[PDB]
Amino acid sequence: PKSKRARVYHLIQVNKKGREAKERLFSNIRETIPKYQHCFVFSVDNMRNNYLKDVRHELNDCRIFFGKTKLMARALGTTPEEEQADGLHRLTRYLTGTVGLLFTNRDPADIESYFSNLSQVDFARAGTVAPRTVTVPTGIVYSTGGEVPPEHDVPVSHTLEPELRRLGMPVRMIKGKVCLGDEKGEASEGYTICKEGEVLDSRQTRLLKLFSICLSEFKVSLLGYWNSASGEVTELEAGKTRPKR
Amino acid sequence: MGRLQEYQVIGRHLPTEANPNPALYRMRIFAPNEVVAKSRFWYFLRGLKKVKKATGEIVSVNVISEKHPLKVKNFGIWLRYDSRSGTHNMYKEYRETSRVAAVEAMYADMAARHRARFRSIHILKVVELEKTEDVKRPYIKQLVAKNLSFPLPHRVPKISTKKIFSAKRPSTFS
RNA sequence: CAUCGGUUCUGGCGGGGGGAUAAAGGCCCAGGGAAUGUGGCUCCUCCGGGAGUGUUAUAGCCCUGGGUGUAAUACCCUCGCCGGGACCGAGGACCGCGCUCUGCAAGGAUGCUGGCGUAAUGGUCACCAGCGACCCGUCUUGAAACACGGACCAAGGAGUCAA
RNA sequence: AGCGAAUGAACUUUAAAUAUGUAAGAAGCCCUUGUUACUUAACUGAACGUGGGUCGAAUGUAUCGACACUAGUGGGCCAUUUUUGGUAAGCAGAACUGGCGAUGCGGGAUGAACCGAACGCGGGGUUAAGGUGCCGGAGUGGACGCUCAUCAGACACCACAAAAGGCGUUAGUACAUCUUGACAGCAGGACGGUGGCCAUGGAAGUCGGAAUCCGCUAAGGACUGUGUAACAACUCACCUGCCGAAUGUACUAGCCCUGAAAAUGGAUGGCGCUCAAGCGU
RNA sequence: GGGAUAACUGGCUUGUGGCGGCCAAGCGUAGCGACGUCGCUUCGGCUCUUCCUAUCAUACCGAAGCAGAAUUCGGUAAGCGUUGGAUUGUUCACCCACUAAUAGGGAAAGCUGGGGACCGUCGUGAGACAGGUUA
RNA sequence: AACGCGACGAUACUACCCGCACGUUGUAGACGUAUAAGAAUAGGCUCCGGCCUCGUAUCCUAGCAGGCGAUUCCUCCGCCGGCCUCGAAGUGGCCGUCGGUAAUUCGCGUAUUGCAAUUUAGACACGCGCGGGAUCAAAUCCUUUGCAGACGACUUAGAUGUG
Repeated sequence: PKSKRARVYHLIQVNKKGREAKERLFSNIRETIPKYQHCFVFSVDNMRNNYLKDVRHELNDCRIFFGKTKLMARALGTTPEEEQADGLHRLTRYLTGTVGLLFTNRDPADIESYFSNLSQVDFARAGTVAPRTVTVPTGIVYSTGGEVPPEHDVPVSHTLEPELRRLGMPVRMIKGKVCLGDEKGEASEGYTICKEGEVLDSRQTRLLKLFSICLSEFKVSLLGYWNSASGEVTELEAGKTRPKR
Repeated sequence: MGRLQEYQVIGRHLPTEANPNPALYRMRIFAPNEVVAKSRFWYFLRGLKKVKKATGEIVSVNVISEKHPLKVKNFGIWLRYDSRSGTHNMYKEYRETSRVAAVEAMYADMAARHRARFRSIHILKVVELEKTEDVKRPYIKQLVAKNLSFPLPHRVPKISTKKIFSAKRPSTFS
């Protein structure tokens, strides 16, 4: 009845997809399956996955699918009867959480070499364990947070004070400069964002991003792949210790 | 409303020279007595068909009694009532023991919730839901739940209205 | 107080009839079916209990037909029989209609008994109490309202006579 | 109603509701032949005569009619229904019927116009309208629901008043999303051509004008807001993971709030009443 | 000269114009149609008591480039107050100031200044009368 | 509050208090006029065993309107005192004396009010009588005062004195 919140009708250009995109996702995968010799299943567990675009450019001869796990599982067929090619249903066993498909025409050992030498530094994201303690120096806070030396750094933008203060930094504007205590840096101690070996939440993770401090690592973990010629799915290092569907 | 029984009313147009053996229409009518049952037959017929009381004849009036007045049943009633805006369709569910009990509850419920009167309500269909999963309304659905058992908190005792003065303060627990 | 008559209010009891010769129901007989699935079995299980399978087993239920069966009961309509109150007693030889006839509850109350026989019943005043209740007349008007007359009492005071 | 009958309110086989005029016997209808100054071509018609045949629906009937004589009366007000005309709204006029006038009594707290019911003096019984929380005689009666009002409501339902405002509450209708994971949330993505073109001191999605395409896509607007001198940065749209079963929108019908009020202190009749002593059956 | 008529208003009144087109949920199966937008523009003074709020001031709040000061718009509020002169030149009658401010009304009322109607006669292209009567 | 209440002082007669004797005295109305937890109602009580819809419960309840004498019983009721306790518009407890007293069972008496007629019966207040104790007062008029005043009213002073 009455006493309900008002749903906002956004004045926007892009609407929600719904059923049409799902069916489009099925068609794209099903037509891709006959064209490639191997189907790789890879895992990105708790990563930000903004670097997956660079992976697509490097692997331009391959096709990468990163959609809904359930939609991708039944597109490949989760039972022997609705399966598309031999051994595909046991590939769908690997599709459990945040995973993706990699169709390739390459040597399987070549893919392992590429994704094992690939390593990029990224931001933390909540749930990760802090490898090092980050502390902002007491005084004029800079745009890095005591990581780049202050002589080579610039002061942080003044429009970030309400955002920093909301996350819990006791800062203030002193003559247009954000300051922790006093500009001389004597009034108060520093601020400890994250401690050693402690799970960090989104509050601490957000503080790290505005300071451009990277604490996590981006890496793609291959779980297993499927050979079109043999119709046989093999097991790769990552998969033996990971929950199955 | 009142006390009702189902009535099987069969009536016909008076046989003329041109049209012997007329159509012999039939309706089921909920009425307090047989006098009202025949009146509703001709009022409904005057709307639907072109047969009037003067050129009409009541063939039979019979009482339909419920086959199992000891089995708890769920009933679904499709009715139309007219209001200041117009005529509206509504479907409602009643958990009762007889159809007459279900229809009597409907008249009370429509009067309480929409101020609808007997002259305003047309009963289009009353049906026994032959099985659960045919119950759509949540208030009936909760009564057909598995292992239903509830307490009766804050039960006011029945004291004679002529017993003005009581020595002890009453209790509302049993 | 007892026995009656007229009127009336209010309890109980014994029968008859009618529905679908009620519908249901209890106990039997023969089928079919399902779950808010009883046992049994399997998996979770924290004393506890859940999830799944399947058709009566260590519970039951639904639907159809038959028997007991012209069953009982409710409702409607009917024929009577007892009980408890209230108000009333008009008339005054016989006659009548009648019946249950040595008579009678049949064209209207008699019988038995007690206290008192005097302010006791009853009546008149004044007052209290409960309920009720505009101040008369005239005039106008469809009607009110307005307006006019009214300090009080006694006596007098107005459709008569003649043609 | 039909036009699978014809034709096309002005069509019809048939036919509503509704009032409404006339008639229903021996105080009657037809025939007949005698006359007549009427009439006809004519004993032919018409009038005047003769004879012939369960008394010709129901219900009521406390009598009907004729003549003569005698007294008081010459208005109207309101309401229903029908109808004519008009206004922003009022309203004005006709026809019938009913109430009041000459009418007491019961009820609506009160009362010209409402409901019940009409009258000698008394006793008993039963009711109508209206009522049964106390004033106050009779129920703090029974069943199912609805409603909380910062002067609710208790029968005025006309006006204020609208296609009106309510993140009050209940019932319902239609459409739509959902174990292919719907609504809400949290953790992340929100990218590339590209500071798109013009303009501007400066203008990079976000002071302005106009176009508004493609790639990667799971998805991401030549961008919804915050922000900068311009960037940067944040946010929204949209997508994914976790979570897990029901949700969303728009209407309809009830009851409740607002939907405008001045001025001595006062009114559902009063107290007062909230699973009512309010509202519907 | 005649006819109908004593006369009006009483949940009245208040802040947002009318007309025409476009749009328009519905009603309906052409017509009515709101909000918006476009087009054209007798009177004055005197008063005392009380009440109302539709608040001028004083109290408290919300908002505004509201720096301070001074304000402006709005809300709750009637507890408390709401002046002294001119009216001697002109007009839509309204200037001088003082003050915190110099708000508007109801009880609708009395003093004080400003500023009749009927016939009769003689005539009517038109009035006259010290002619008569009267609430 | 001139028809709301409290505390205190002095109260002459009348009768102020106490005891009992009655009233042809008044009572919006005796007839067992019997009964103290507090608090919650989506909780509570207890004896700590248990108990709670239910005051249709508990107490009291027999005798010439309630006699006399026993048998038998320490149970209940009442009056007085002593010690205390009760103040919101003021009482009850404990102890002691005395009086009455079916828990059981008898004997004597009831009649005649004549077949019902309020079973005149309680409490408070008021009044009339005795016999015991107790007390010996004020206000107003008047004169005066001016703290007051239309008149009343008011503040004063008049008995030996700071008149």
